Amino acid sequence: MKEVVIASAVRTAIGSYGKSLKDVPAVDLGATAIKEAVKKAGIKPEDVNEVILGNVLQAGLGQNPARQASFKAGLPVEIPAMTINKVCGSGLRTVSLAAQIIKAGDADVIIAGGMENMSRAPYLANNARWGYRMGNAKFVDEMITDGLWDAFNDYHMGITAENIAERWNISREEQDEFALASQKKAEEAIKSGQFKDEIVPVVIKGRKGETVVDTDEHPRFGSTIEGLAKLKPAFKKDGTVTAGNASGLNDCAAVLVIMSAEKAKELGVKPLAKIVSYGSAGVDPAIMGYGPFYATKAAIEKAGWTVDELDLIESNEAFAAQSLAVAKDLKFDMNKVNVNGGAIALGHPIGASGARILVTLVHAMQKRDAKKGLATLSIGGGQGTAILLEKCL
Amino acid sequence: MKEVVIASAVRTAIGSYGKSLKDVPAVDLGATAIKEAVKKAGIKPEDVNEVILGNVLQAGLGQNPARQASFKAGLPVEIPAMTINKVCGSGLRTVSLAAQIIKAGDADVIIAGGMENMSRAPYLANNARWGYRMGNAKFVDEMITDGLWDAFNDYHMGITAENIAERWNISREEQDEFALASQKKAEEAIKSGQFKDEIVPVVIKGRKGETVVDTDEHPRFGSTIEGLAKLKPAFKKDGTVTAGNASGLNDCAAVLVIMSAEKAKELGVKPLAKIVSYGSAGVDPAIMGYGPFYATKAAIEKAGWTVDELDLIESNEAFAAQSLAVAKDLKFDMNKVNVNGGAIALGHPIGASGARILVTLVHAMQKRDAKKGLATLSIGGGQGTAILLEKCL
Repeated sequence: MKEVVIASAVRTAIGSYGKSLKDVPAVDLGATAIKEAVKKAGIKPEDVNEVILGNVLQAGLGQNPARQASFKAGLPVEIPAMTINKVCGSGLRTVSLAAQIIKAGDADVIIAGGMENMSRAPYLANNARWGYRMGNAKFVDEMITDGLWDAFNDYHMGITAENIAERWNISREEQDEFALASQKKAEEAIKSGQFKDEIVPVVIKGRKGETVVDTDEHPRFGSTIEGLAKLKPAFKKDGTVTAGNASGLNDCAAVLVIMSAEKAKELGVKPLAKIVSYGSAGVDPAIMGYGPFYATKAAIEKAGWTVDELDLIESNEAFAAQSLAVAKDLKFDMNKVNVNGGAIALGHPIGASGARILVTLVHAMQKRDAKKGLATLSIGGGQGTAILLEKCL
Repeated sequence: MKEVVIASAVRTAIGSYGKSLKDVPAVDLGATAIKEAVKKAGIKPEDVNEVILGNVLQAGLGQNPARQASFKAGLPVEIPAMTINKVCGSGLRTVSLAAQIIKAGDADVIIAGGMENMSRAPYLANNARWGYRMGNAKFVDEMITDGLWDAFNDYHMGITAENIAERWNISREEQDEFALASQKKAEEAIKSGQFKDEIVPVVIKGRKGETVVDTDEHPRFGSTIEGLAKLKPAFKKDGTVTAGNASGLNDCAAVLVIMSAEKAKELGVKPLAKIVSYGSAGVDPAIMGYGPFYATKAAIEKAGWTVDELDLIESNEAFAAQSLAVAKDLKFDMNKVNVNGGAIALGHPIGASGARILVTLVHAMQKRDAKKGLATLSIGGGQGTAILLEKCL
């Protein structure tokens, strides 16, 4: 059926929790990204058929956050929009959903991606409507409940990472080493300009004037192995997962224009990459960090490739323990993986994260002249999503 | 392109706000409906390839509510699931998304539909995370914010209904006469058993015994025109929209098994209807209730049909004002519209509503032997979505 291409790929900088982007709602991050993605694609906003955006922490954001980003971007009100929640997978799944809708014959141009502002998540009173009646209750952190807590096992995602570390014997030192390598690669990438083509600046209009945020602030420049080794376990006693070898709580939007190859040609667009195949898979929730293994194999099976064939891989770093397990099992050449750093350094804005690694992948492919790329990531609740790209000449 | 069929269509009863389903989470409503939809389709849980469910009031429901419903229904962990938010359209749009994925070649059997428990929606504190510092603040009703408030114009959905009453010159009396006829049709339908096939019971098992809910709670039997005429306006001074000519706040889940025709044949399934075509469209948010006009026209054009060819129509009754505007402009034969009553009587459980009308439409097409059917509904934020069905021989 129809061939599907990426026309443009843009993201905001990734803000740290409570920091640079704390005053910028997710839908405004999304709007910023959508407007620049349409500009970079060289198409008219009236060319767009649908908007499909990932967002996990929807609480109190108002009706249909994807529609709000679309409106705030200046897209025509006649364009339909919907918000997707697949937890960590959400922003990458909207890209394969776009490809599906285009393959189905129903659209030619779709805005896809994700947006999250974890800094802005509310607290909840679940029984305020009809009453608590008597006794103390929980004032619930919505970011943890909706984003970070396994709904079946009643523990944090971090415990799923410990579960993998324990089953696979991925040691603290192996996790810390992996974290250090991610940090060094992010520092090198930031300072050498690797992210300039993909980052749209966010212009913040405060009281005392305008501020511009255009750089990823989560990396820890000058990280050392001894500094990593001093940290304490974050999730259990004598555990292996720490704040230094797990990603953060972060804010970002990442948006792509997805088109049929035929429409792209008709509109004079020069695509960045072809979407060759994709997949999604479920796993036991207790080992969610493993979901990429099954999503990636299904997708590769469709592509007719092998892992050795891949020139660049983005495999998300929610936790070193999970990235290492997926890497061992799929036998990745680690030199081709997260070549500009990964989420331990860069951050993990949940609803945007999978879109964010895809933006990073397609730019890196364009700059290094790589042919075959893979983007894949784990999903809270025990899933995975993967997309395979082939560069356009 | 693969043909796509509805294998089964099941819903819970529609509960009134704070009443019969107040103690049943949306995901448990969803799991009840999934389990019965799978049974009715005559398939096995392992035949399901993906779960895609609408849910609007996601706040504090935990990671990926669709995934939770799937797991609770006894579907395998390996199955991917995602939660869709298109406000009122959510539960209908997952069905057309299911069709699109099957058409794209990526699945044969998908659980679709929606779930909502408005009674259970939390209250929010938006600045509890970093602090209020000083001064009173808003304790935010999440049901209103995320479900019922226009994000662009900063007023209730009820004001958009008033806007349509004014611009289409639809009187208070016209709205009331419409409401009364819905109430009468619902009463007659309920008492003659029209919904008995489609409704799956919900068993509420507390500490001390069990209660069965299997009937729609919201209808006001013995409604009168004088009873309606006396009501106060709900949304503005001297308004035309009231509690009597607007739908309610309600709890429900509605689920369909969606399959390719070839898979249904292989598995021995006797499908209820073919999905012929579908459409989504945007409109000014200020008149969101007109959304179905454009969505319906798109879907009819794509099907190669006409409005006059339709045998049964489900056009959602979010407000009489909007239902009447849509019916006038599409020139519906009103004896074919909402023949078992509509949402003014039955309720509007936002995330499920779209799926609920489709369930009602397919059962009514079976019972009345009607060949061509339309389901369509308005969407807060200025959208509409529609699906066209053709009965299976």
